[PDB]
Amino acid sequence: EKLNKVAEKYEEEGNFNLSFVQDVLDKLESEIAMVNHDESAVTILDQVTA
Amino acid sequence: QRQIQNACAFCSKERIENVDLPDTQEEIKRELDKVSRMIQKAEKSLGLSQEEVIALFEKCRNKYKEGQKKYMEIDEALNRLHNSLKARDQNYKNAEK
Amino acid sequence: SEMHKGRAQVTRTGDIGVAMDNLNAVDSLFNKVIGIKNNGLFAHDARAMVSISELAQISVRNLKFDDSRSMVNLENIVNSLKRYMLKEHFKLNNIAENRND
Repeated sequence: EKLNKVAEKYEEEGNFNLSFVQDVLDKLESEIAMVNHDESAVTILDQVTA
Repeated sequence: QRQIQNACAFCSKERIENVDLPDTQEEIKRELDKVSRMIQKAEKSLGLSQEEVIALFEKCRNKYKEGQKKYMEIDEALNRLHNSLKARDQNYKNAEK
Repeated sequence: SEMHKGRAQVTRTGDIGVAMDNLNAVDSLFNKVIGIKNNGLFAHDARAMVSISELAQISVRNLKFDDSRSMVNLENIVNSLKRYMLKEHFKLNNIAENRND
């Protein structure tokens, strides 16, 4: 009702085929080396920032 | 036949038929676009002429080789010195008592 | 005496394997000493280890930062500025250091 609704509205405005989807799935993170999607690193960085 | 000629000029048919990839054109074009974007980002990050890159591929690799060799040497030297100092402290305590 | 006479060759050739063999011989000698007390060689061991450590830590910085390009940093500048050895070794000790690698 909200998230997928706004997403489908954006799709009706700007159409994205399966090409863009299958392209930006693991390559936008590979640009920044996609280091094992580290979330524990984020938690320890948050605790060190605190 | 011209496509065959320029293909075998780029890469032999035996070296290109051994790989196992899909034959559909859409995924091939998408992979080509992806690798072109990747090489463009790599060039914007850091890049020089082809001859300079080829020369650096050996220069910096030899630099890292000698650096890691000296690193391993100083590491094993430090470890031997540390255990020798521990044994020396033990012998000093024994001689003291 | 061997270490004092070979430190120059170690610095020139840049091969620390001489210091590694010296450390191995020192460890072997200490192993043969294990069992009997001997406090006379401890000072010589300390001098040898401090000389080896300072020589390594100075040759690492004085080494070429690149494989081909010899980076002339401030360390090389102060070395070339303090290269005069007219009296401290040529007249005080009457020894002439070699000039060939």
